[PDB]
Amino acid sequence: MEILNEEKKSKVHYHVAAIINYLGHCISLVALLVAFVLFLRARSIRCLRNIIHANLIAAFILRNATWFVVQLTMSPEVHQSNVGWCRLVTAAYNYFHVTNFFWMFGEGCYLHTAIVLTDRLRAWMFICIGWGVPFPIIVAWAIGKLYYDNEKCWAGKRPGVYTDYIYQGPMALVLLINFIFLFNIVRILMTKLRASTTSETIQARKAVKATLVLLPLLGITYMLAFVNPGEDEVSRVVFIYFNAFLESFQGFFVSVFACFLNS
Amino acid sequence: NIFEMLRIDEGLRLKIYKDTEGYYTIGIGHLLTKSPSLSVAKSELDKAIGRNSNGVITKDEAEKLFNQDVDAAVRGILRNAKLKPVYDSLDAVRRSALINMVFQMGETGVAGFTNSLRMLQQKRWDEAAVNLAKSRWYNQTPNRAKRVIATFRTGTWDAY
Ligand SMILES: CCCCN(CC1CC1)c1nc(C)nc2c(-c3c(OC)cc(Br)cc3OC)c(C)nn12
Ligand SMILES: CCCCCCCC/C=C/CCCCCCCC(=O)O
Ligand SMILES: CCCCCCCC/C=C/CCCCCCCC(=O)O
Ligand SMILES: CCCCCCCC/C=C/CCCCCCCC(=O)O
Repeated sequence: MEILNEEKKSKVHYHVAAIINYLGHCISLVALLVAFVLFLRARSIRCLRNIIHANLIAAFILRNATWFVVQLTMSPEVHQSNVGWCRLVTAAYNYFHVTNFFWMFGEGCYLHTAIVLTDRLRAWMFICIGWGVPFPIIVAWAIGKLYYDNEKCWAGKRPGVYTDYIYQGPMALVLLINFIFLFNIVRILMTKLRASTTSETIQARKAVKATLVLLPLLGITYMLAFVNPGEDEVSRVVFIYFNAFLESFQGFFVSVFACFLNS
Repeated sequence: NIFEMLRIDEGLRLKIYKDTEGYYTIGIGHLLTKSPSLSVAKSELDKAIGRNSNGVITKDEAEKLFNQDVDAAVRGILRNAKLKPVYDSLDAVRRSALINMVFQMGETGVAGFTNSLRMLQQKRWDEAAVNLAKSRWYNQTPNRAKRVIATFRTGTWDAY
């Protein structure tokens, strides 16, 4: 009875969230594609810092394209079947997720180095950190999933296992190191380089300002994955819709960020 | 950028070492003293580094020595009548490639590339590049030489 009509209402709001989520991901993917070809066209594609931007954009394209494939594994039949291609899709998606953190760390490392030390050879260091280091981490995590949690296409939540820390711990650690980089960049920009106007100084204050704007935008998304929303109807629907808008436009925000630093 | 350029094609050492002839050196090829005693080697060092006495330096420390050697090198470039005018005419990137050559072969070594130098001062960089490559220099360290030459030809950092 009145339970069922309360159940039908939720299906609407969940179905609405799903539509926000598909829309945002399509807009983000087109925005990253447009930003990618813009970078590839410029002659400035040979400067180290534009190599870093374009690889960063590529890493986000792969993650956002893979999200669509992931949606085809959230079928209950597929999810319980734990078929092989089903686990390979989940691992590829987590790999790309780890490369997103490690390329942002790549951006932080370059910015800290550019103001402290006066291109195609040096790039290999960033390629190795951004695409390379996550590969053994994901392999390690997959060996973990095999012997201790081989279910649900490896996308299960099961209380007590920490197999996912194998790839989540490295993520938090490079974020922690980027925080140290940021304090020293601000520290250096505000003591020694207060009166400076080297080209790499102007463009560095632009980065710091843009990073300070982006950081809260992206930060809320990850802290909300820890909140228990609550049973208030107003509380649930708003939690569900705010989260779906922020998660799904992440790719859009990053493409804006990257194009801004092209200037 | 110029620090990373020379780090790349010469190398970086953080603890004092003796060079091929036996003198005490550190950083990117900064000679400390032909005095054979380490006493004078580490002494001259801290007088320079003006830090807590030691034989290991900071990556930070190396760049401050490196900047001293860059100064001495540009001083020598401007004192040389075949090199002064080429240098004065070049942009910042291409000046860096000229400083690179002086680190490897000295001022009088570079002054010997008379044809190429006139190419460069005529901002005629294609045909300078072919001259620089018909030389014993190109033949002996060909990877370093290709990087330095491409930097002359384009005026960018793209090769490093
Ligand atoms: C998209 C997937 C992960 C994104 N992400 C997580 C966001 C929630 C906090 C992230 N991960 C990492 C390792 N660094 C960052 C930064 C960041 C930085 O943070 C202290 C410091 C410096 Br200097 C440069 C920076 O980026 C150019 C930002 C803005 N986000 N961010
Ligand atoms: C240069 C810009 C032109 C780019 C055109 C390519 C666009 C790529 C879009 C891919 C979207 C993937 C399909 C998602 C549709 C979801 C709709 C639904 O399931 O209801
Ligand atoms: C006879 C029909 C049996 C049912 C088969 C249904 C599954 C068909 C396969 C679908 C996906 C094909 C492989 C996709 C792997 C993509 C890997 C990746 O992009 O990371
Ligand atoms: C443009 C450069 C892109 C580099 C991509 C190269 C790596 C792509 C890897 C995709 C899948 C990673 C997951 C591998 C897990 C192996 C274990 C398993 O799934 O059985």
